[PDB]
Amino acid sequence: KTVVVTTILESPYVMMKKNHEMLEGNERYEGYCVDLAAEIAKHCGFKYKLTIVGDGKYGARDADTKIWNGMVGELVYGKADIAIAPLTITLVREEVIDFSKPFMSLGISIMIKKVSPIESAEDLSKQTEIAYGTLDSGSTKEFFRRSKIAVFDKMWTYMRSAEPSVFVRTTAEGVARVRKSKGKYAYLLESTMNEYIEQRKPCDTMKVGGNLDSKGYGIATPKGSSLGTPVNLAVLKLSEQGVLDKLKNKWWYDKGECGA
Amino acid sequence: KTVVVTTILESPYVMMKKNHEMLEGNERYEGYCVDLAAEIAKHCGFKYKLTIVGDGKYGARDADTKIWNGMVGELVYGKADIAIAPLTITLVREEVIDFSKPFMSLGISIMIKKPQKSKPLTVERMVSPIESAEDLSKQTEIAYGTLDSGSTKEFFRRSKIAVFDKMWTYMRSAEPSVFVRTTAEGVARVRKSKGKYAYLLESTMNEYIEQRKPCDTMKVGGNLDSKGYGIATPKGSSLGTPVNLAVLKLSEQGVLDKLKNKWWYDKGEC
Amino acid sequence: KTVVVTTILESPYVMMKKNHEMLEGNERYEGYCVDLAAEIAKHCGFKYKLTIVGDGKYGARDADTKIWNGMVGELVYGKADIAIAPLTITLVREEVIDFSKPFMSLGISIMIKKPQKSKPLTVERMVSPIESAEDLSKQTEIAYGTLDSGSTKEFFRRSKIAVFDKMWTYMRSAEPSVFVRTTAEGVARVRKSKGKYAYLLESTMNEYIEQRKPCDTMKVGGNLDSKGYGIATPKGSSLGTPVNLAVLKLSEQGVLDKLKNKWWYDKGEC
Amino acid sequence: KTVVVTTILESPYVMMKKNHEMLEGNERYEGYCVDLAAEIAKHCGFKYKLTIVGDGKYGARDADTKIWNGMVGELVYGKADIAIAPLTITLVREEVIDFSKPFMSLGISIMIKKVSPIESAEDLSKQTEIAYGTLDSGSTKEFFRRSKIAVFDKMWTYMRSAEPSVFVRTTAEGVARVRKSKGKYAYLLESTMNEYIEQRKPCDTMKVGGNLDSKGYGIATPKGSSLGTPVNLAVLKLSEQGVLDKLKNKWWYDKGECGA
Ligand SMILES: NS(=O)(=O)c1cc2c(cc1Cl)N[C@H]([C@H]1C[C@H]3C=C[C@@H]1C3)NS2(=O)=O
Ligand SMILES: NS(=O)(=O)c1cc2c(cc1Cl)N[C@H]([C@H]1C[C@H]3C=C[C@@H]1C3)NS2(=O)=O
Ligand SMILES: NS(=O)(=O)c1cc2c(cc1Cl)N[C@H]([C@H]1C[C@H]3C=C[C@@H]1C3)NS2(=O)=O
Ligand SMILES: NS(=O)(=O)c1cc2c(cc1Cl)N[C@H]([C@H]1C[C@H]3C=C[C@@H]1C3)NS2(=O)=O
Ligand SMILES: N[C@@H](CCC(=O)O)C(=O)O
Ligand SMILES: N[C@@H](CCC(=O)O)C(=O)O
Ligand SMILES: N[C@@H](CCC(=O)O)C(=O)O
Ligand SMILES: N[C@@H](CCC(=O)O)C(=O)O
Repeated sequence: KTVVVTTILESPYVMMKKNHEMLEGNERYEGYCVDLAAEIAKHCGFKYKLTIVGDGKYGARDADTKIWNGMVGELVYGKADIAIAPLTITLVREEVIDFSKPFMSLGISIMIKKVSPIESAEDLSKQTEIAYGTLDSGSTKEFFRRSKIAVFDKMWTYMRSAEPSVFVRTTAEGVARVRKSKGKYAYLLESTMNEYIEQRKPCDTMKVGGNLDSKGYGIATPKGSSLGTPVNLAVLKLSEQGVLDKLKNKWWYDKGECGA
Repeated sequence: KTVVVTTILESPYVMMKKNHEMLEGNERYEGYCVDLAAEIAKHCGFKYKLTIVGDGKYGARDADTKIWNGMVGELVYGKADIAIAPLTITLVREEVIDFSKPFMSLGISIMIKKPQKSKPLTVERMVSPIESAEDLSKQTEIAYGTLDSGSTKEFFRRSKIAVFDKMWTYMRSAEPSVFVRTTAEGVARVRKSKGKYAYLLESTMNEYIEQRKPCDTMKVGGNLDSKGYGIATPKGSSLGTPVNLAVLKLSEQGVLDKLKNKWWYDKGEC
Repeated sequence: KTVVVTTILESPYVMMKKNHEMLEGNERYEGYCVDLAAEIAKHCGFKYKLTIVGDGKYGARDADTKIWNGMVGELVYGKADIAIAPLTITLVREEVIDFSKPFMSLGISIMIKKPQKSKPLTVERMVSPIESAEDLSKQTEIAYGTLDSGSTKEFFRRSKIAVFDKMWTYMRSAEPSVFVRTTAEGVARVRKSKGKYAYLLESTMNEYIEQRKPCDTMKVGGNLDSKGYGIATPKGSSLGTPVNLAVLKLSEQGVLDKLKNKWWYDKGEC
Repeated sequence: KTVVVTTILESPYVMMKKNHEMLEGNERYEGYCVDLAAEIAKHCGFKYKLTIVGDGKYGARDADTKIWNGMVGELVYGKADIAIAPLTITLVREEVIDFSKPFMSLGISIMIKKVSPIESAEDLSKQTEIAYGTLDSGSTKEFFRRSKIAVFDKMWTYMRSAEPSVFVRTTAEGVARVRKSKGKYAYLLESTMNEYIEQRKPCDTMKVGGNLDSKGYGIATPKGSSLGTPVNLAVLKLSEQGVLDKLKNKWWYDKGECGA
């Protein structure tokens, strides 16, 4: 029996191969999530088929509709069996889907173009000269929306009352907006994506401040499924054996094309 | 019915209070873990009484008997209901007991005695003999050791990376014993061992000791791996889901961050 | 029964919101006074609707007709129940209407246009033409004025200190009118008047304007006196005691300084 | 009819002159509060008799007794008619006596022995090497006891669990303890007292940090007294005419016995 693996097109997690138009099947994708999925399948023993989620959204609940979109929606409704992707572990997701022990740690970073008049998030919040945005239907936007600290609440109040819309459709759009806004635009993305972007050509962006909090990426599976404990133990073995560290090193610092 | 919360005596998670000769109950102890238990009960209401393991061991397995001891040992054989203490999430433990999502992240580090200020324009710089685990593995002068019945001892026992394999091979036949029965014994052996002993321990404890008087020890290199701390619970329990959801609630609410900042860096001196 | 609250259009006390056209009710306005009224209602429960006085005057007793105008003017004749706005506690006002304890301290300052940086080793210095109120009184080049129907105009009218008496005597015979009908008119006269005009106004407004774009204005000297802002109430209304106790609660709970820090220094452009 | 005025032996508010053994009545006292009382009596038109409060207490409620002591207790129980003294306006006091509009602004300050390594209050809260205390039965200790902010609650928790007792009976004892503890002891006193102390021989103490809050000193009368509105209007007139400014200048800087 096949196993549908709903993923996202995120780099270096899943990529299009350099000659992917001559390849059909699982061979046409490469990345950290593909290698992770291969090791999960090898440890468990199931034949898997990588599929891309239909809408490039990780997943959230709509405004007064109670419908899950994206990969989480792909999982709740049974169209998907497992989600090996940069899926952030949260409360709202845990109430409807079950994660694994996180396989990669991360936080909320800040990305700007290359004196550093921003400093940490406090000085970022004090000044309205510089603009900043997040990814719609993500964990960072919902982190700010539900935040009860003063600084984060003021940040969220700014973000919702911004014209034109400051939220970006994809992280590629957000990075392009950081690059093309001559230092006026800032990005609140997950620190792992920030590092990968800051290590690649043309390498004109850099990360300031520490991460605002700390989270993890989990491997999702429908509630009550029989794939929960096996993938949990798979993640634990992969972390204890250094495989997860090795894959992050291969896909994050092995190439490392910039001067530093 | 009340539940028993098993906990180790380790700073700054749980330290016996100064005037604890006459306080009784949950008020005898203080630290990070007691605040975590307070917030856990605040999320979901339950009566809890703190307990400390008799052997004071974190948890591992006996050999040729296959017995769990320590905190995990008490949790396996029913004598505990929940272990709110810095218990590391591992493969062997996850099989027999359940874990919440980690409430704090960590990593194995190396502790050495802080070096002197090298005088030779008129600038003082830090000069250390160890900068990673590779050079600590190759050299045979500066000894090193771990905490008995911990997660790091098992980590080195079953690892396949060559440098960690050599480190374990050295540790297994070190006379006198390089292992320490407690965290404080290891740190004191570092302090008294005249810079001839390097201690392998979690980065949270290492940072905490580094930022407190007399602050003559420092953490070197980087973390050899990444792990976490969760609230354990025996297999087949009704507390697993409420505990995990409480962990997520506390993480998004930022209470864990405040607790760490106020028990690790806000009270630190020197 | 709901109470009506009289308030002036002043910054950062009550400013119409950016999208105030589509918003209606207490959501139209924002600033220090709005959330001060919010916390006042939270402490002692009542329903309130905000208003802005049609004359836009702070309140001063006219001659001949002996009629109060402005905020105090409408508060004398029962057109409001509580005035949450920067109303200055004076002698003439207190004998007619009641005040709470001051919720914010202030004092008369001088606003001048910020001079250009003096070129003269390679350091830039600031040389200002005014350093106190004495030199402002002596010279006859740099003109000065105040806000009509305010506490400052009365303060200079009623004072007996020799230097303040001279300042008032000069102000009364000033062609053209050195008096301004609003705070913004005075500050614009300062910014346009190319350093020939010095504005006398409260230090709270002066600091707030100094910290915003284009910050071409400077506050010189120290405070000429010391006064405060209280929540006014008509003489006889039972609201006076709850209002006073609410002021004390908010001050000791450290929220008045919080609102001041958030609306004055936190959003500091310059 | 005579008017009993309950004051407190505080400098420069009330002093015992220098040769008081040959003087009687109001003529054996000198200070800012004495001059203020003279101005009040002149404005209202009443003969007054200055009386030192029996115990050097400003006023508070006992622990689980609900009895007022000091000047506030002197007024509540009808033994006193008016209290011209450095009496801080608070919530608990306002519920039992009437305060006029404040006549002298002030706040909570820190004095230390003679750039400080602490300065602001957060640093003073972090470092436990250096001790600090307040005046018992005051408003500063009351301010810390009921404070709901994090830093001030931490300060109060430290202060109550201090051995030996860090609280002082008199501000004279507190200043002597700041001077005699070789820079190891800090003090939390009102800014006005701190300035008067720092402007006097031997000028060995200095004030650091900003004001923790801002308060005022009021003129107390018993609840429902006929002397409330007249003394209120007297304070307002005195402030509007510059008399309070002049008296503070006379008793705080006119002498100015220090090198600065
Ligand atoms: N260095 S890293 O970001 O690639 C990374 C991050 C993590 C790893 C392993 C690696 Cl290599 N394992 C942990 C897991 C291991 C056990 C303890 C926490 C979870 C369960 N999650 S993690 O702390 O998010
Ligand atoms: N800064 S810290 O060590 O107190 C800390 C550590 C961690 C936090 C949150 C904080 Cl504040 N969240 C994660 C949890 C939150 C959700 C995502 C990963 C797990 C489930 N565990 S963690 O990565 O171990
Ligand atoms: N920092 S500020 O100007 O917003 C400010 C100003 C003042 C505050 C409190 C604050 Cl936060 N409290 C006092 C009040 C408190 C008690 C003592 C004097 C009055 C009654 N009024 S005040 O001296 O005018
Ligand atoms: N400069 S000072 O401390 O001597 C000082 C302090 C103050 C003064 C007058 C002086 Cl001189 N008057 C005010 C009062 C006057 C009117 C406005 C606020 C109260 C009622 N109280 S105050 O703001 O606490
Ligand atoms: N991958 C994240 C969202 C991406 C982002 O926050 O930038 C998630 O699963 O929630
Ligand atoms: N925290 C570890 C113990 C520390 C160590 O072994 O270094 C555990 O859960 O076992
Ligand atoms: N607060 C002052 C207004 C400021 C001014 O008039 O200068 C008043 O009540 O009149
Ligand atoms: N004078 C203050 C107390 C003295 C002090 O706090 O230093 C009061 O009346 O509350």
